[PDB]
Amino acid sequence: AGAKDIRSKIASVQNTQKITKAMEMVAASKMRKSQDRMAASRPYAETMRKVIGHLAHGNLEYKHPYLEDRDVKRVGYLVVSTDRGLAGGLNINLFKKLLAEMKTWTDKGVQADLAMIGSKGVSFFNSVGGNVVAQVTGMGDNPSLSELIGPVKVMLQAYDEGRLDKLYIVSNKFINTMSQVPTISQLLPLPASDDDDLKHKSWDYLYEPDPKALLDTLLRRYVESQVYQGVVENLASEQAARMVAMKAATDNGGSLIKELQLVYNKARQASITQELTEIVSGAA
Amino acid sequence: FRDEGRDVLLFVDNIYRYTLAGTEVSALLGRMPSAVGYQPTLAEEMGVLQERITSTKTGSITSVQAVYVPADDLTDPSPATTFAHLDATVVLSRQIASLGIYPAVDPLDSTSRQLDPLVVGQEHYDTARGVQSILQRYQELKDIIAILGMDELSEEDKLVVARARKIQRFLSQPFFVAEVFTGSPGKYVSLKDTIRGFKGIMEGEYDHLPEQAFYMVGSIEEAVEKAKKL
Amino acid sequence: TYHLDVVSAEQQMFSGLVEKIQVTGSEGELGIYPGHAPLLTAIKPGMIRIVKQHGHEEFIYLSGGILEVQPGNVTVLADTAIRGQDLDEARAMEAKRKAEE
Amino acid sequence: IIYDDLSKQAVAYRQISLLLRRPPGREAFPGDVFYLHSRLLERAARVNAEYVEAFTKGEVKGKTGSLTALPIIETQAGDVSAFVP
Repeated sequence: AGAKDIRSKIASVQNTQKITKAMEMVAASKMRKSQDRMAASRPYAETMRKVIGHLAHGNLEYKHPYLEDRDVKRVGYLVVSTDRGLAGGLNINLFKKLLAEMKTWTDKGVQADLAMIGSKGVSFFNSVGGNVVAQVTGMGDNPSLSELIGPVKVMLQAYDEGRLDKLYIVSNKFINTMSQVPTISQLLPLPASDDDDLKHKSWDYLYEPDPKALLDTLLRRYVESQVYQGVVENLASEQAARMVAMKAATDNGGSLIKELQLVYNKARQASITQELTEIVSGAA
Repeated sequence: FRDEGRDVLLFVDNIYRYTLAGTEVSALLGRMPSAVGYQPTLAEEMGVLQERITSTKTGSITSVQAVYVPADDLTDPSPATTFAHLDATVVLSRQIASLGIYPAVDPLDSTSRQLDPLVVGQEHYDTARGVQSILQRYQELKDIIAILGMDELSEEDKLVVARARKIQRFLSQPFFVAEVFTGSPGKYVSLKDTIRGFKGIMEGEYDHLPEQAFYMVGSIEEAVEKAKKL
Repeated sequence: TYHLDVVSAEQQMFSGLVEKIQVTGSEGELGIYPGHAPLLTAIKPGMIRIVKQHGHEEFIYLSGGILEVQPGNVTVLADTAIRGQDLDEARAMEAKRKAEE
Repeated sequence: IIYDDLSKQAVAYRQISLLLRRPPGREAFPGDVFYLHSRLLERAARVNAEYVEAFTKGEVKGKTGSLTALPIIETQAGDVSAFVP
């Protein structure tokens, strides 16, 4: 009813466009805040990687399950995902890349299972029916490491006891503001390339109580730090993907309003033209 | 006046009211109305006025006409008939007047169909096409600056922003009739002076002056005098 | 003097030059002084306390962590909690039943 | 002066015009419906001291006079594009 409702419909789209125009700026600010948090986490992990390098590849060379090579009979992943919608295809892209590798090990007859961060991943993989052993959800902004100790400890327990022989983290990477990429990278066993030194392990550390407890706890903390950092970097990628999705929603809404207006002006003009034909015809 | 051999301006203070007065007269005469209810003679009544405003071997009348759009509907018969007769459109906006820029003419929505290589020549055409492309780009980068900030902006993109602020200010001018507001004496700028000035800034000579050296100045030869003391 | 960091995977807690610390070691209480030979320990829950340059006194509570020492550097890799409860395995128990139900 | 519902005055003048069989315009209002409101509202004016002096034959000299008008219009449904509005 162009005289009546097309008029309101335009108002509803105009209001919707004004809102999404604002959400693009919210997302672009949260992306900045997450980007600072992302950078702070890198120096703790990079320091800890230096310590395990010094003890692992030091002149006396130690042995540990999380560090040593093992052949594969079961493979494990843990996966990060959003608790909120919008953000384009970000989750689905990562999930289909995960299914591609999960199918690759399945073709090798290698059993797989998943640990899960975020309720989108919970829902998709229950819909697939892939084995999910652990879950955490509802972090929002400001996620905390304390939550994530749960998920890693049961994956750690699985890996050490043989139930798992490889473990990977599945997450998106914040290349920059404009581009983000879904990636999978290994946690257990420790994949990192060897390194070499003289001063380190020549001016060797006094150990307390002993160098074995300090290798065990240190590895436990390192892989924990690796998945905290992946969680933060995926969160930065969520805000970036939402910022872009709100740009499209704002331009799409602006494209619809103008087509609804050309349609309305036709109805506005036609009804004037009809009713004057009636008034003049009725003045017989 | 034109028959005396002068060139003349005719100001029409609302061409829309000429149209509506014809609708009122023809309804009182009781002719059959037309689409949207206008008079059936609408296109001839516009043509009878507009075709007398032309350039004769003796001299010419040029016209500046205030236009009103009946519902902001540009397809309505009164706009649609009027637009067929206009050669140029000048849009004044309060957003530019908020910048204190006067005259408050929007350079991106104002148009002329004389602005073509075969009429104004290639130097003018390229200069105005340049300014339009720079001011269009700056209005894009204002979104990036706002949503993300100046860190995002490259060293080439900073150069178009720095030039667009200079171009935008150099569009301002003091009018002889405005002197009681500005307290600066009015300036008249010849076409060759303005083309050369904007051609200047776009080619990146005068890049080094402060952006306030261009505001309200006049022609570009006076901007180098202003920058020497500003 | 030496340069103390206090850091966690979430955050830098402190950074600055320090004349001495007292810090609660794995086997007992410990003090670190300039040029002390390289040292590694876990640290207990409790206070680490510091004097910055000019001997200005500062106390930080830590849930735990690892202390290490190098020529010119002390770094404490603190963490949020003991983690030794491991009661968060229970949090994985409903991850299963909610998938089966 | 406050004119309440000038839109009601226009409806009255339309009724008179249609009963007097005068040709209809848009929305059935007569051709001179603009002339009805325009000549009414243009009377609201401020007049200079020399007009007041001339009209009163000089018994009032230093004063301007004015009439201020607040007409009311009722838009049927947030439509300011109707004819009378």
